[PDB]
Amino acid sequence: AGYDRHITIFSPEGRLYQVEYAFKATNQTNINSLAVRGKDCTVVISQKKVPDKLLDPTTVSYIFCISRTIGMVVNGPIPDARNAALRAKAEAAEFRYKYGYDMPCDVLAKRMANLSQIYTQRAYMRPLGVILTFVSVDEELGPSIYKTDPAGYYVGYKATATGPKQQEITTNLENHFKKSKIDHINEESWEKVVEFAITHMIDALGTEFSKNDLEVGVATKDKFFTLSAENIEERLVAIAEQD
Amino acid sequence: MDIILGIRVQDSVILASSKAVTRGISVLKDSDDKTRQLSPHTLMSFAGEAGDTVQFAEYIQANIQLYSIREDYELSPQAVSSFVRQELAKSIRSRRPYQVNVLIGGYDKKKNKPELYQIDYLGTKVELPYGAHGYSGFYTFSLLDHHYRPDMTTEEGLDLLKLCVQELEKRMPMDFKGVIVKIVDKDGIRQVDDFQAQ
Amino acid sequence: QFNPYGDNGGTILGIAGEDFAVLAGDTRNITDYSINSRYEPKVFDCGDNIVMSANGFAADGDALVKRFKNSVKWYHFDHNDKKLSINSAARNIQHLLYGKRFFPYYVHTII
Amino acid sequence: DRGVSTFSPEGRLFQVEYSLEAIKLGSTAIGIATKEGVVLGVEKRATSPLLESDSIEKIVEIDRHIGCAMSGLTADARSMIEHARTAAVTHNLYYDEDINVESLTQSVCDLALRFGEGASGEERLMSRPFGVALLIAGHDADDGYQLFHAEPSGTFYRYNAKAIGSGSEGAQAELLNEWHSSLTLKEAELLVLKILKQVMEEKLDENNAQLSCITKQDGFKIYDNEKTAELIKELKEKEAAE
Amino acid sequence: FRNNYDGDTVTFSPTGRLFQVEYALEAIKQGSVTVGLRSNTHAVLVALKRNADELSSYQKKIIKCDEHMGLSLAGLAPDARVLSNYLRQQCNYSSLVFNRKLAVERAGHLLCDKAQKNTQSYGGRPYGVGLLIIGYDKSGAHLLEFQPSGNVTELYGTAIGARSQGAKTYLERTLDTFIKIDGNPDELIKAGVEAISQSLRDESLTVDNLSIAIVGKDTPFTIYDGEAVAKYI
Amino acid sequence: GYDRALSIFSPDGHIFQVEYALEAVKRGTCAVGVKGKNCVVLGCERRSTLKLQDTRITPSKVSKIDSHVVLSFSGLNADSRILIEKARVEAQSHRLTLEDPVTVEYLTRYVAGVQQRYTQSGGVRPFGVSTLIAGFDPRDDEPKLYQTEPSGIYSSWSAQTIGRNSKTVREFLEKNYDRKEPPATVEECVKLTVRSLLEVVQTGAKNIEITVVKPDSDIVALSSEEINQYVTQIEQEKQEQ
Amino acid sequence: GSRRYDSRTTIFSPEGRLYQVEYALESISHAGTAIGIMASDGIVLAAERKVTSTLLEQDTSTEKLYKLNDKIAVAVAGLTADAEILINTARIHAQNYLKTYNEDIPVEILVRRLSDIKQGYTQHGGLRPFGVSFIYAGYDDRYGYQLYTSNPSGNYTGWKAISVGANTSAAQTLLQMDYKDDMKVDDAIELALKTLSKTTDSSALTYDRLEFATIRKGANDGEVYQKIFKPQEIKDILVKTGIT
Amino acid sequence: MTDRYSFSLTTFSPSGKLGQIDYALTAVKQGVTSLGIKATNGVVIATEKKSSSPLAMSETLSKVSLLTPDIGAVYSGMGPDYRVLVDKSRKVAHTSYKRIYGEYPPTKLLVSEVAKIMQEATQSGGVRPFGVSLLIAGHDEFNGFSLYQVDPSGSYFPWKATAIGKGSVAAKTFLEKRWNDELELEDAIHIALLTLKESVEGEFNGDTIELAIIGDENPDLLGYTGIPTDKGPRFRKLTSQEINDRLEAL
Amino acid sequence: GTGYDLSNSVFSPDGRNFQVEYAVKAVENGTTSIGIKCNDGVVFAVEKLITSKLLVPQKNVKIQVVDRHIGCVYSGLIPDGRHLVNRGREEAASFKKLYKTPIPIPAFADRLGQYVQAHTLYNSVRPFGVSTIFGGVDKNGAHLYMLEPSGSYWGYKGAATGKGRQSAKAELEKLVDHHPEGLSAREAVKQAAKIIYLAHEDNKEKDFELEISWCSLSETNGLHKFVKGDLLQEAIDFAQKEIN
Repeated sequence: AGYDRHITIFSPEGRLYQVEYAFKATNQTNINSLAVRGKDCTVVISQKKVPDKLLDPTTVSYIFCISRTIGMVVNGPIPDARNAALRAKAEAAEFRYKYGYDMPCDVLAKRMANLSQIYTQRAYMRPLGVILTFVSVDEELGPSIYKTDPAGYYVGYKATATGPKQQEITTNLENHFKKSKIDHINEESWEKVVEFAITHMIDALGTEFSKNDLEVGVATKDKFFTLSAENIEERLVAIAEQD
Repeated sequence: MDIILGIRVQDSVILASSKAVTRGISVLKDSDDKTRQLSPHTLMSFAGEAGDTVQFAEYIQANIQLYSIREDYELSPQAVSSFVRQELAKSIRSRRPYQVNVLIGGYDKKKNKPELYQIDYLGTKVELPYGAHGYSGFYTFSLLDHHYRPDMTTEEGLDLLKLCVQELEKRMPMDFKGVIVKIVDKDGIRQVDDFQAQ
Repeated sequence: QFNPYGDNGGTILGIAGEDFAVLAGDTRNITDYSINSRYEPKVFDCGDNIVMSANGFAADGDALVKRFKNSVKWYHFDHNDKKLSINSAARNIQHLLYGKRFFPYYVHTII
Repeated sequence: DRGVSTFSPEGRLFQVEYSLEAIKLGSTAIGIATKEGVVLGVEKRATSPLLESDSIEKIVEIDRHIGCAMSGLTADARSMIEHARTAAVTHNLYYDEDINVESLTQSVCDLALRFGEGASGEERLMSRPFGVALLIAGHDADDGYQLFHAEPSGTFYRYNAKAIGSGSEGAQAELLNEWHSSLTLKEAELLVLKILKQVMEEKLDENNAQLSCITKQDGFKIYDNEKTAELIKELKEKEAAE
Repeated sequence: FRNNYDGDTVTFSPTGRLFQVEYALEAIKQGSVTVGLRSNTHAVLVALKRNADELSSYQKKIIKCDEHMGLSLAGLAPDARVLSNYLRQQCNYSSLVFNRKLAVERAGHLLCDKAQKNTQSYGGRPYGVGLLIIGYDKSGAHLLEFQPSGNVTELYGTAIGARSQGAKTYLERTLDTFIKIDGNPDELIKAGVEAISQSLRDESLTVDNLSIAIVGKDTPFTIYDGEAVAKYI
Repeated sequence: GYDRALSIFSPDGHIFQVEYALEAVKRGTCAVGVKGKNCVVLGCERRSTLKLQDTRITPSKVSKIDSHVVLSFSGLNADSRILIEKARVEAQSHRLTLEDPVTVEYLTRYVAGVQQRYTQSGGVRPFGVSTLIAGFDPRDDEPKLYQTEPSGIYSSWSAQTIGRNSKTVREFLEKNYDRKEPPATVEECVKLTVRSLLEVVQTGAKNIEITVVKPDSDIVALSSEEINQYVTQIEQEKQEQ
Repeated sequence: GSRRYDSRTTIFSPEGRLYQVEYALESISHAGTAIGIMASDGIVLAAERKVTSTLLEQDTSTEKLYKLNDKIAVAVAGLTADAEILINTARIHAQNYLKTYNEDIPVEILVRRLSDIKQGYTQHGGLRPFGVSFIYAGYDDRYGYQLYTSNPSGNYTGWKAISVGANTSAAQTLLQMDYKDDMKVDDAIELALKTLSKTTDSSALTYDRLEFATIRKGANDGEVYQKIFKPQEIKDILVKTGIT
Repeated sequence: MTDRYSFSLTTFSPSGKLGQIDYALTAVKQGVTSLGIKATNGVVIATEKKSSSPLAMSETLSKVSLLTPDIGAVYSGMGPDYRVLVDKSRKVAHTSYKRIYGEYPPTKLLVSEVAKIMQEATQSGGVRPFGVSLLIAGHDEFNGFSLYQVDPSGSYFPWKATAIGKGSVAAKTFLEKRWNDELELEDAIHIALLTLKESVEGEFNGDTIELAIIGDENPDLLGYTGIPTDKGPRFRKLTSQEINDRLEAL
Repeated sequence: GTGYDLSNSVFSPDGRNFQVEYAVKAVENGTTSIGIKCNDGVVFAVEKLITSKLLVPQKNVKIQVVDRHIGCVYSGLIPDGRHLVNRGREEAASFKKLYKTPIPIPAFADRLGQYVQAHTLYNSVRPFGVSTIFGGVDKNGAHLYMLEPSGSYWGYKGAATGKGRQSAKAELEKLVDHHPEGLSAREAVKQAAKIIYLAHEDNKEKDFELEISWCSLSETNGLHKFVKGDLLQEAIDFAQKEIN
């Protein structure tokens, strides 16, 4: 009887508690992230928290370069995050080898969503306690954000956020898009899109950031890259000369 | 190649099978029974490669006997021959095929008609009024094409065989040491003991 | 093509006396018309008062002697240190050899 | 539930311990070791007079120089006997000699712990331990007449005398007093028959008990009912005499 | 508490304990006492063998692994058989492939690793035996202690089994003496026999009761039983 | 894949799954076997929970394993088919390799071995079946009767019964079967079988079937009337007293 | 590990019954009733559709009566999907037999084999049994018309008349009451319908809530015909027997 | 490692229920309403695109999926479960049919295959039933137009019209009142659009509604010309614009 | 309800895997061990409790080399630690065989990461009862790492685990502040010795033995080596002096 909460079998209410608690695990790191689309770029911002002084801050990341074109940011504990990363890299490599073109952002999302679906149905595999946000400038769909969860759900976004204060960031962004009446940030240079993303991150979280409180990934035509501390400092300086 | 002959008359099937077993330079036996009773009304004669011959026969025998006990029923000659055919057709494409040719003679108690099936090691089956394997048919098929009638009695079929054996004993190069003859009719399978000087 | 066999030449000799036995062999090892060694022992003490030689293809010879030595070691382990009688060694050797019936050790062995 | 190879807090294997309780419920078996041979006797214990007593086979031959008696779930002994016969015959094929009784026993005891739901070591494919104990008796040139007690724990002890089954504690105390290093085979036969009579729930006769021995000269033989009947006449008379 | 976490080896208790492993360790303390000790030229095993009845044999406690290595057991005998057999193989593989006698230290590492697997997987159980390994190799005399937890430890002397703490205290106290007992085998055994008796209670150690093993410089691993140990009583 | 140990020991030394397998036998319709001087007779009862059956094609309770050996059973019907099949296969295999049909004891040892195996293999439950196996060894004319149970224990019986109310019918048989003087005739052996069955069935024309096995593969199952004649003669032995 | 979550589908109760079988039978007892009647000149299969709606396409619908062979058909009581698994393997077994022997499979042989599959799920493998009971209606040249039944236990028996599914106790009483050995198919068709009409958990027996099959030696051939009745054909036969 | 769950997770309870199947059906009840209606010259399937955020792009998530050029599917219950079944359904349509008879399977047989996949998840070791009900609409030469419902048990039934999910009972009723055997395809689209309005709470337009038809052949949607016998898929998704054009005459 | 802590891969209602957290308790129950990164390498050190005079000193070595350039030390269940290094050694062999170059330290860290993470994915295995500090020199410098029973790892400037982790972690924090210009290999060896003497206070009941190893571009030529003889004594002395 009581074991319908230990494995991924249905509860009388038609629920899967293990999947629900997996969602709970995604907020364990207490970090928020958000993603936006430029005219021809895609930006991902994520909080960076280095409590321990003993750590080497350069190895403390939750963003991943999946391929030359695809970036992934993870909300959830680092071990499950790296597990998902390794797999997605192996999948992106394999796809290229077998089909002769680069795996699209949405397709890799779907693939990872399907893998998570399996853990949802088979009892020996636990769900991973992670939400995965995939970003790129797809050669067909343009700037792309695709996000998967421990239920095996996935969908494309105009913009998105994930983490403890997800709802605050979401509404903030929604409010900008009702006003602008368009589905992206009308900006030619990724630098200004990064700046927009940080700005709205600040407004919704009510917090100021130094160069070491964030982590930025940018995806362009044919590259995905991460910004350095100094790259971010340059961004933070520019937003200040405006307020 | 052993002489394996079969003829189907009015009310029975008769099988004649050579008694010699020869290995290289020596005739080792002159009393070999190249035959297995598959069921009370079905008989199988066989010729071919040295070991495969009895191994395959005894294996088919085992299978039919098992079926008889499970179902408390005797399979028709047609059903038995199809089973045998499929077994040989499996064999031909396996790692080491059974190199065995068979004649199946049975009396179908349901229809009250005798039946003779010729099947080679490839699993080629045909139903015939008379049949042979190997070189035998090269001498006998023309005798039988001539003297055979569908309404012949058992006694008539035996005289026709005697003729076939005489032709084989005149024109064939190997001494096959006479034949054992068996009759399959409504009453079962019996062995003609008097063929050495009939 | 690859030929897994060679011939290291080499001759051995066993004579049984009333209360003793000898196993002798030459010490020459060869390949075609060359000498590989003028002193490569080919008769070995195997323990339990048993001497053995497997003459022919040296690589096969060495494996067999090696494998029978290890058989004596385990006989002791598995049967409370019992002495392996000569007749029991003989029978054991049969099985070692016959285990390679379809890829034989190319040796003539005397114990 | 709980794994079939689980330790108790006292450091014993549950399933093995419970297996011993099954042994306790079995028919009695006794062995005596002498310098003239080793006797093995058992209690047939038919569950009904309609059962044909001589079809109860609780003393079996393993090889000419080795026999054994069983107690507990006797159905479990069949594949143990089978392994035992194979081990002995195989040894003779490989070595042109008789297997040592100790070696044969160790081989049987090797089977014992090969149970589990997939234990990380080798392949133990057997769902539970055996529910039968074994008295293995025989002779070899090195170590003479021998008696072993082989348990489903995989351990085996050598005994001068030993009793297993329902009447074992009683029979063992009796064996403790009666055994000495100078019994004769005839004394040993009478002694087994006597002690069986004490612990048996029927009146011992040639039908409901069976004797057997192993001697270097004649090997292992099961005594037919006539011979045992006479030994019982003989024991009844030697006891009535005092 | 304890009731809920001792079901299998694959389960941690809330304090970080593995109860099945602890229970396996219990099987050892229920086992008869054995002692190991070494100088710089020899290593010795002394074992007290235990009977079932006055009619029974005293069950063997010392197993040879190679000409230069062997061990004494306390706990489940069959598990000693499994592990010593694995050790026989590893010693053997070393001789065949490399023409190298296997280092006692390395034998220790292999035993540790084999035992460890059985403490991390479902369906399996820990070993229920402690082992004292002695050997002479290219770095001299050695004594190791094996625990089914997978902990292997090199020592000058030690004891495991029922009332083992007696002999272990004696050995700790006698340390500076026996470690020098070089070139003299009989005295090393004497120091072992005097160690094991510090754990006696039920009974003296008799002829068919004592078991002694010795390995060293020019002495292959050999077992002494009966009349052969009589001169040490 | 599935290898859960289902037959395991409990603290009092019992294997409960084997023990409960016996309870399924106690629930099966009664079966009895008696041996004569020159025959063996097998009798089985038919249940009457549902009656509208076709008797022609309903699998009957006594099975031929070879032409000289027969098997009957109490317990789960489905479980018994598997044992019947394996026994039939072994019979043919034995003839094929040994060039001799099975002895009754050999066949019994085989079936019992199979049952034992299902008491100590992961992923399987024991057979809910106990068997009576009877017939004559090749070329022997000494009758043979054996019994097997879920544990894999087997033994031979002068007479034996299994299934529901076997306690009752065993009592009858224990004080009606004289080992000194087996029913020397086929007829009086069939009579003793029907008598022992009537202590339990309570009025059985269509509820009793009988099979007679004599040496050299002589096996025949009786009809209702041939049985009904035995029912008539037995009831009149009481009434004339 | 896994053991914790193992229901243990193939064990005996302390009383020697098989839990999952008993509970499977319990499931079947809620399925639309199916009835088979055997005559001298053929067999009748009648089954009640469990639950209906105006929008159920009965034209294309099949849920109780399946063709296995040309000579053998079944009626299903229980889980439809579980039954389809078994149906498909039964169809293959028939073709395997025909290929091997060049003769159509005797009815019992096919029934025994399906019962054996069922039996396996009862003794090994740790899986739930199929929640299905079959009525088999067939013809062969050994025994003629035959009627069999099999349930989750993997036991099978032959019948003159029988019902599976819901209300079998009530239905068996009625069949036993009106059945006679010298029955003709046409009478048997009537009996099958009458019985269902008195046992339905629904108001009145309409055509759109039935499936009907006959196996007859139709006297115009001197070969055996399987007829799976169309909706209009059930509608007609319903009128003639006086149920309109 | 190794999947050691080789036992069933769906078993019979003493009442004869299969719990996990019931529970799967309960999950299906929670799902957004979807429906199918059969016309004389077509079938229509429809559902609501319940957007989980207005930042999400609803178009990127298709609830209505092509299975073959003449067969489409829609669902209610767990979206991720559906998505994998659609993958296996497309594949099985090939491996078990197109690769054997060189043509796409008829609706009843593709349905039969899906039903098999779901039944297996009801019995196989170490899994839970699928938490979806499918509605599969299609055409084939010999059967014409046909609508099927597949449930977590693997049972399927042909419908003239039906609905599953949240407002199934209510919508099933409304279909009974409006369905006849003479409906044209447009008549059915209209009736579908009416039925779906009662189910949605918020916005009701061509961006929220996903609706597809199985109708006439679409030579314009083939991609090539030259084989006269290929005249074009019968499956067609209606565009956002196509929906709204009909909602005005509502 | 409860029972969430009885099985390995199971999420508690607060998104935690309790079985892993219980493993962490086994780690905290262990001896203390540390890692210090320096200007061109890494230094490893561990406490070795003298259970008895009978332990042969300098013999029961606990620090392990992987390949030729990687050091690994751990706290907790020692057998579990060994198991992890065995896998680490295979993982390095496999990388070198295919790519020729010896495995980069980050790359090595993830191999261990994924393997440890794998043992938190199923209920058929138990998580690792160790925290492992490891690192070495590669193409682009020195790297230090600590890996938790959950599979969590990060790069560290200094690292500590076991009974005296707090003391050690405190001392480590001091050096990072006072030496922003980057400790040397020589100094780190001394400092390491001190840190272990100062974490021994939280275990001061049983004497102990010190064990140091290091991997330094200038001092060891990038190869992992143990600190022995003269340089070991000097470091004990440096520590023993500042305990007073």
